[PDB]
Amino acid sequence: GPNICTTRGVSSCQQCLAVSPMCAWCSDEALPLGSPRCDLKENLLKDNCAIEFPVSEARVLEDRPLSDKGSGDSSQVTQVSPQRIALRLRPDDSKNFSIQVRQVEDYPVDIYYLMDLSYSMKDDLWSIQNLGTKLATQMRKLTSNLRIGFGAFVDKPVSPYMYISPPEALENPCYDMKTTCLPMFGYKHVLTLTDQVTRFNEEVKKQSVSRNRDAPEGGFDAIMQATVCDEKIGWRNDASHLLVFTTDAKTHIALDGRLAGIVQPNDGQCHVGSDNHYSASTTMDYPSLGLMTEKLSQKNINLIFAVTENVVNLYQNYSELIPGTTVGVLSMDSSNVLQLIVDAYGKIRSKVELEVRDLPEELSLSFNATCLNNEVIPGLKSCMGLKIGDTVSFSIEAKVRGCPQEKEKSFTIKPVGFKDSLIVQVTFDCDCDDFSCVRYKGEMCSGHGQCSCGDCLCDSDWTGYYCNCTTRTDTCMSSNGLLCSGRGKCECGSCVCIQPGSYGDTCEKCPTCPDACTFKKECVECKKFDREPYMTENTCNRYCRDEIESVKELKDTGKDAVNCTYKNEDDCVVRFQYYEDSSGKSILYVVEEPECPKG
Amino acid sequence: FNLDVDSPAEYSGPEGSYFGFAVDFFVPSASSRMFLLVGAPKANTTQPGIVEGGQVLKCDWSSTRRCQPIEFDATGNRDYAKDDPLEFKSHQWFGASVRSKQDKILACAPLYHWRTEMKQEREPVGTCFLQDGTKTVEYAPCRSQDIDADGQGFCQGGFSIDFTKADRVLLGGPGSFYWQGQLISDQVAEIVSKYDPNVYSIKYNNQLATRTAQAIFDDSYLGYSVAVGDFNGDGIDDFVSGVPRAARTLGMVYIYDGKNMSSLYNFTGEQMAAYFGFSVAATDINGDDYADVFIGAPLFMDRGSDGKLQEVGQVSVSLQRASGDFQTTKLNGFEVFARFGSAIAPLGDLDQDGFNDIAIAAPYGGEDKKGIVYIFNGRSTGLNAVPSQILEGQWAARSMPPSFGYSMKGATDIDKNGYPDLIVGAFGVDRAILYRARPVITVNAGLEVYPSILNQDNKTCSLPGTALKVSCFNVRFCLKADGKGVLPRKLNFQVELLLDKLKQKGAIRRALFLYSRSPSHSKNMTISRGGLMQCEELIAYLRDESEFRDKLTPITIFMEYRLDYRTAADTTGLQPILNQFTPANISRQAHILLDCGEDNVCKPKLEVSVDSDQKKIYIGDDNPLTLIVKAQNQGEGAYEAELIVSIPLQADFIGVVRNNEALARLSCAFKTENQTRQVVCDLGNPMKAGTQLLAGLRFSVHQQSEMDTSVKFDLQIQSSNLFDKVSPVVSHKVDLAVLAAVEIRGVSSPDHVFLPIPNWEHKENPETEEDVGPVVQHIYELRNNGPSSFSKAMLHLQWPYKYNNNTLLYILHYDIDGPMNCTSDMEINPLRIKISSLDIHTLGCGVAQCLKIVCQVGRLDRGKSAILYVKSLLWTETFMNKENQNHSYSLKSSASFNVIEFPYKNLPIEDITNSTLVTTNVTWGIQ
Ligand SMILES: *[C@@H]1O[C@H](CO)[C@@H](O[C@@H]2O[C@H](CO)[C@@H](O)[C@H](O)[C@H]2NC(C)=O)[C@H](O)[C@H]1NC(C)=O
Ligand SMILES: *[C@@H]1O[C@H](CO)[C@@H](O[C@@H]2O[C@H](CO)[C@@H](O)[C@H](O)[C@H]2NC(C)=O)[C@H](O)[C@H]1NC(C)=O
Ligand SMILES: *[C@@H]1O[C@H](CO)[C@@H](O[C@@H]2O[C@H](CO)[C@@H](O)[C@H](O)[C@H]2NC(C)=O)[C@H](O)[C@H]1NC(C)=O
Ligand SMILES: *[C@@H]1O[C@H](CO)[C@@H](O[C@H]2O[C@H](CO)[C@@H](O)[C@H](O)[C@H]2NC(C)=O)[C@H](O)[C@H]1NC(C)=O
Ligand SMILES: *[C@@H]1O[C@H](CO)[C@@H](O[C@H]2O[C@H](CO)[C@@H](O)[C@H](O)[C@H]2NC(C)=O)[C@H](O)[C@H]1NC(C)=O
Ligand SMILES: *[C@@H]1O[C@H](CO)[C@@H](O[C@H]2O[C@H](CO)[C@@H](O)[C@H](O)[C@H]2NC(C)=O)[C@H](O)[C@H]1NC(C)=O
Ligand SMILES: *[C@H]1O[C@H](CO)[C@@H](O[C@@H]2O[C@H](CO)[C@@H](O)[C@H](O)[C@H]2NC(C)=O)[C@H](O)[C@H]1NC(C)=O
Ligand SMILES: *[C@@H]1O[C@H](CO)[C@@H](O)[C@H](O)[C@H]1NC(C)=O
Ligand SMILES: *[C@@H]1O[C@H](CO)[C@@H](O)[C@H](O)[C@H]1NC(C)=O
Ligand SMILES: *[C@@H]1O[C@H](CO)[C@@H](O)[C@H](O)[C@H]1NC(C)=O
Ligand SMILES: *[C@H]1O[C@H](CO)[C@@H](O)[C@H](O)[C@H]1NC(C)=O
Ligand SMILES: *[C@H]1O[C@H](CO)[C@@H](O)[C@H](O)[C@H]1NC(C)=O
Ligand SMILES: [Ca+2]
Ligand SMILES: [Ca+2]
Ligand SMILES: [Ca+2]
Ligand SMILES: [Ca+2]
Ligand SMILES: [Ca+2]
Ligand SMILES: [Ca+2]
Repeated sequence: GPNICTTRGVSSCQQCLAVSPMCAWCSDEALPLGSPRCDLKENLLKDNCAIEFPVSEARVLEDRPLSDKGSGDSSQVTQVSPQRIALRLRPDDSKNFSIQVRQVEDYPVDIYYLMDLSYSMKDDLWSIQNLGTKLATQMRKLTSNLRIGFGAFVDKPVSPYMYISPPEALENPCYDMKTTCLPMFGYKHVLTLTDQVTRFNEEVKKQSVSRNRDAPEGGFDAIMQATVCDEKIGWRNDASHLLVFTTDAKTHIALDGRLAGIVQPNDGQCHVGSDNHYSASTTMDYPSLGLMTEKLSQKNINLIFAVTENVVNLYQNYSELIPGTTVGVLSMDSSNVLQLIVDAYGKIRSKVELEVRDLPEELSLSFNATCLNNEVIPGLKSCMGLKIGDTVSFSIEAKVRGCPQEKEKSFTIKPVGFKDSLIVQVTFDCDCDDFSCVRYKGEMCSGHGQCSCGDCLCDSDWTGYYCNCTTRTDTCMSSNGLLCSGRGKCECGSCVCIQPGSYGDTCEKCPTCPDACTFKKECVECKKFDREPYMTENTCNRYCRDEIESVKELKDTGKDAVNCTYKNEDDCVVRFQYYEDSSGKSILYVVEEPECPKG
Repeated sequence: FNLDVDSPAEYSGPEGSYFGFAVDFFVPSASSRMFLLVGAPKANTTQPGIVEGGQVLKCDWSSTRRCQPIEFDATGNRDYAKDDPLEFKSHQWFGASVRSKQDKILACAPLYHWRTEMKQEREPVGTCFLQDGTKTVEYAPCRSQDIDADGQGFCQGGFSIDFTKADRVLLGGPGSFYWQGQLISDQVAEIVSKYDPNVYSIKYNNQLATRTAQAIFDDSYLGYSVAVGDFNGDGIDDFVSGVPRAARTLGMVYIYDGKNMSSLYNFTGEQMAAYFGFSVAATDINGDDYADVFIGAPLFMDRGSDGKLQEVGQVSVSLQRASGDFQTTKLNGFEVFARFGSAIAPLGDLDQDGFNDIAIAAPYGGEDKKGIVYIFNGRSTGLNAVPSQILEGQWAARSMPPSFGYSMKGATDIDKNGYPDLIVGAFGVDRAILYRARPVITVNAGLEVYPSILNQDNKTCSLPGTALKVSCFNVRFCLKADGKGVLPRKLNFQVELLLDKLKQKGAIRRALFLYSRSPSHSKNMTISRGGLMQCEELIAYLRDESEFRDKLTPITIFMEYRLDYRTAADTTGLQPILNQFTPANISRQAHILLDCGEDNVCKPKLEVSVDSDQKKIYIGDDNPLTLIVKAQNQGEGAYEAELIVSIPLQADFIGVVRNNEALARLSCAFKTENQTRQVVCDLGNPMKAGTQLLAGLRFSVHQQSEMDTSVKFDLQIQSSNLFDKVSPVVSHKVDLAVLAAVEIRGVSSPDHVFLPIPNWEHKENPETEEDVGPVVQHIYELRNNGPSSFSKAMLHLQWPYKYNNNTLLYILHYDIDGPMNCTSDMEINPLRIKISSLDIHTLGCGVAQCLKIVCQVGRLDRGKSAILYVKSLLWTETFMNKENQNHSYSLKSSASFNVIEFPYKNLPIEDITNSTLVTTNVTWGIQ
């Protein structure tokens, strides 16, 4: 059959393959032929010659099962299933594969406490003395392994920020306040990560505050340093990491240092030394959020912004820029720093997002995620509301546009935060008119696609006849972590609400939506009765994730909370109160012992 | 769009002095030779005990490339008492900012410290020094009796500066009033006139200055950057200053009035920590004599294809219209971490095209942070967002990033040629570079063939050697040049011609030049004064009828012309270049005589038809439209036959339909050389006779408010045949329709209420919600989904008022979200029940006493809605039991809407109508 391969084969093998992976070529010694030389071996084989016709493939090269417990002797505790796999794609073809990610319980955890020692913390530096052992236990019962460290910062010890040197006798204290405080330091590393969770208490005890003229501190300076200095802080290669950043103040950002007369940008390199004092604070400007991420990410550190309400809103907004970062609300005495690290830990261990380091240029990578048994949500590649010890699955598809130059070209794929990962060494086996294309709005292939003969060959992160449709979902975001507010699907970066009677960029807006209650009923009717469709779908675990805790006789009184009442399959009237606030905690107080017909 | 970069002037400075950190042109009226100023914030001086005080070097322009430091002050630190210094100059960063207005030049030292006549300090108030000829005064507005940080003790005034047309100074000090920041404007004159060596704190007369403000603003950094220009009716430049830390570090840009220093406009960032304001610039980008604002955010994070947040910074480009409001746009960097809007710099008309250009620098982009400057050209429409040029720092680091472009001055033609120039400084490597603009040259080329249609037979004109007659034809390639500035005279173009380019390699070149017998000849030219288009003629014959059998493919003549590197002044060499968007090759074609009657001339018969298939373009959204063109030739061969479709401004060409077996895959393309918006389609160069042809051109119309009844297309076939070359222009309209899917929705929040009713007290003459009943609540939404919007609608909400002189749902009040006004035929809270100060089943209006709430609706576009929020109260008198079973009630309330008016009026409409109902079922479970 004279077709695609026929029309673009005459040339030579090279081009014959360069057409479609559904073609082939054949000829060696001197065997003749009157039929095309480039075909679909099926149309070709019944015409002699029979082995130069490759087929793409992805051979796993390393399995190793998911394990179910952190560090247990020799077994290299793994959290991702395949670790190595070799891809060999031929011209313009593709090849799907998969990946497994387990939240391996009892996995060692590192906790670096990095507090702001501005005078507004002398107190704070008290209701922490106990903490460290107090920590050690709440942690213990959630990890057979725990290491903690400590760090302190203020700001660059320079003219604007620091007390220049007015009285010669002010380079040493809080001279006019009398109190007599320790001089300015920027970033000091106190206690390196150890298991002797007492050294921590025997340390903060010696610690004292300092003072700074300017409101904004030099926290970020520190954050960068207790993250890329590792041999110092002593983070554990195979462990979950935590940088507890706690402050009650605003913060300097990059470019501010200009005033102090500091214009050399942050190189993101470790600059601590023997004295454990960031020895560049004065010569190097504060790091930018971009550098902060790039490094926070690379080193697999989980920054936690423990801050005071007076400045909390500020840091939420800031983390929105440094994704993967959680923010809790500390206190004036940090008294509650304890149950803050925890809720953070868990909150982080509650999700798995797949990231791609060093992917090749002409290589395309589409994903599909499976996180709720069988139910696959085509498009995403991240998941939340998961329980420590649970496993998820992602299906990746690899695809090359054209054919680069041979090379062990190898990129990776791994969960943000995780040490484990699936290295993927690709290899490429590759040995009309560009004019008339389609045009979206002035550009050939919407300026996002190559134009080969018939259609366009979209660039990575683009799809569709024209290549206008993107492969992004971020825009479909929505403060929920649930794309399109669970009210709609995400197609081409923009949500298309399934019209439950809603609208909005992420379908967030839905004024005629049924009573806030009606929604959270299928919730209490499974977690407290097993009944209701939500248990049938075998969910009611990943979805209904509030805190249904049957209340005493009387219900509640907490204002700013709603009440609800419904009749159960049983015909009795259940009374319950919805409630949100605090850490952002939401619980559903349920009157115990409904009202059933007497008799 | 083109600065020399081969050999540019290279200046340098002491190792580590930060030479190049600040730059500017010096152009004294007292002389004819300009110089270039370069601040060296960290230099060392012969100043008594003043280590690293900084300097400002005046560089000469004349092969010598020397820079001798301008002497602003040789004085060490003054005293306040024996041993207790009054000021500290060492490490003051003098030179950190350097502007010049004429024979005068401002130079500040913003890390200059002062101890004050009061207590013993070391406050960084900063200080400038204004030189002018020989007299040198000291400017220091922030050094006054108002000390410390809650005052002006930490301004670092001089952190930014600038002069205004009417000669005045704009000085910024980021530290003022708890780092809120400050702006101070003084008259140059008053500055030198009110000077006095014996008065550390001088009172200048007409001094403009911002005042301290509320604490919320602390740490904003007003004065971090500053630029000037006019932003009202007329007058003098007003003040423009960036405020990095402004907002929640969203950063703002303030534009103050230059006469009274009062606020005029603000600009806010979009992304925290981006450092909006780090830089600003005023200059007119679109030659509309109205100044234009440029704000740079060196740390802006945008997203890549994979949608990941990435740092590349952007530049806000706000265009000022006569109105007073601005029409802004954005421009993001390219390389990550390079810091794009890190330094914006106005040039004049870098190419004298009639519009000003602007340069943006990404200090740490390329090679190894070697630094990059992108120059952007301006144009009527706005500022072209595509770098016309790229300056690459050619200097490696050694201790810190070179920083090419962190600073750069323009808008000054330090030389001959009537074109600007540009200074750029890399203080990491300690140096500055001056790039000299090249003279733009605009050139025109002509190319015509003596006989248009070559006749194989007829062959006058004989060959060269073997005197044998052949069918010749002539070529006339003429050329026109000349541009502005300094360059003329010379101008020589190396041309080149070709026959049968549509053939190139592979022989069969049906045409050759007379005396050459070659398919390609070349030559030179020369000219200068525009208009003196020096021509050059050639003669070409056609091969013998027997050496080729191709007689359809036209024989095109191709001429390409290029300039030579030798038409520059003794400026140590400065070759110009041709206008960016200008072709260095034109081409015309010839056609062998074939099938043209007997008179030997071809005269076609063109016709275009278009049936109104789709015919239905709904106003509002982007409606798709495709038309079936039917071009056909019923005469003789039409040369360069092509379909010409004149499309509407509301329509845009997609492409030719191919998803079909009946249409031709024409090779169309969209263009508009003349504001005519047209798509062109090839129909065959020789376009054979009786060649009917169907094909589909699809696109998308975008209508527009009010406007007229319908959008039309214009179709015609144009050919290059001397006779009957075109066809009757056939037009085709498509009516605009109106479709507005409007809908109404309701929700009775608690779609249920159980009467056992958790406690309750029947209190005669109630005074609060709880004393009444629970809060039932209905919500109605009217929303227009359809594409076309409307301008007026009515809303009728009937409400379940009472059943038998017995109240049902006691309405407490109602709210509205959107363009809507509502009215109740009855007063709502007759019992004035303020908030809490701690026919027997369905009860509708058909069977119950009604309360009508009417609402008049404004204009709802596509994707908008109005919303009624009715907040009632279940009057608990739904209590009875002594009589049968007092139970099960379905409280109903309905709401209907009527669409009465659209803003089109000239188009056919219809009345949109519909309604819906919402119930609140009250019942008994433990009856
Ligand atoms: C300017 O001169 C100073 C003074 O000699 C140089 O620095 C001296 O030595 C170290 C740096 O190597 C400084 O910490 C001292 O403060 C300086 N000593 C004295 C007596 O001032 C400095 O390196 C020179 N700067 C430049 C750009 O050349
Ligand atoms: C631009 O923004 C600034 C700061 O947000 C506004 O200035 C404040 O205006 C209020 C209202 O009168 C005053 O009470 C404050 O004293 C001002 N603060 C500062 C720092 O100036 C300013 O009014 C805004 N201008 C415009 C046109 O929006
Ligand atoms: C309130 O009660 C009425 C009727 O009891 C419900 O309205 C409709 O009732 C008829 C009669 O049985 C049904 O055929 C319809 O299916 C009902 N409509 C709907 C939308 O269900 C009304 O639904 C009841 N409200 C609630 C919340 O159940
Ligand atoms: C560019 O991609 C968009 C993605 O939606 C396409 O536009 C479509 O818009 C509507 C559906 O979303 C339809 O009414 C349009 O008919 C459809 N566009 C076309 C050409 O059919 C479209 O594929 C691309 N846009 C264009 C102008 O080609
Ligand atoms: C609904 O829940 C509220 C909780 O807010 C209950 O009322 C309690 O809280 C109110 C808000 O401060 C107080 O005004 C009430 O006095 C308080 N209740 C008591 C007995 O003091 C209320 O019981 C619930 N209402 C219904 C109908 O279930
Ligand atoms: C009025 O709006 C209704 C929608 O509420 C349109 O009715 C259609 O959808 C209803 C869903 O509740 C059904 O009850 C109707 O039977 C159904 N009818 C049709 C023809 O689709 C109705 O079309 C709208 N009225 C007008 C004139 O458009
Ligand atoms: C001259 O002919 C064209 C220009 O008319 C050149 O080819 C391209 O032309 C398009 C415009 O249609 C430009 O966008 C491209 O930049 C041009 N190519 C290049 C490499 O610049 C062509 O190069 C020239 N022909 C010859 C023989 O020199
Ligand atoms: C996305 O989901 C599908 C499920 O059918 C899966 O096969 C693959 O990973 C993706 N689809 C395609 C066509 O690649
Ligand atoms: C400056 O003069 C006053 C002072 O505020 C005010 O009218 C305005 O800010 C400026 N001028 C005009 C004409 O408004
Ligand atoms: C041949 O072409 C026409 C005649 O058909 C006429 O121009 C002349 O006779 C010949 N050529 C030239 C260039 O004159
Ligand atoms: C960030 O916090 C909330 C998010 O909704 C909101 O107030 C605003 O978007 C931001 N506010 C501040 C102070 O940054
Ligand atoms: C209702 O609000 C005011 C009444 O004073 C009026 O300006 C507005 O135009 C009215 N809105 C509509 C939609 O008629
Ligand atoms: Ca405190
Ligand atoms: Ca003015
Ligand atoms: Ca303008
Ligand atoms: Ca220009
Ligand atoms: Ca010049
Ligand atoms: Ca004829």
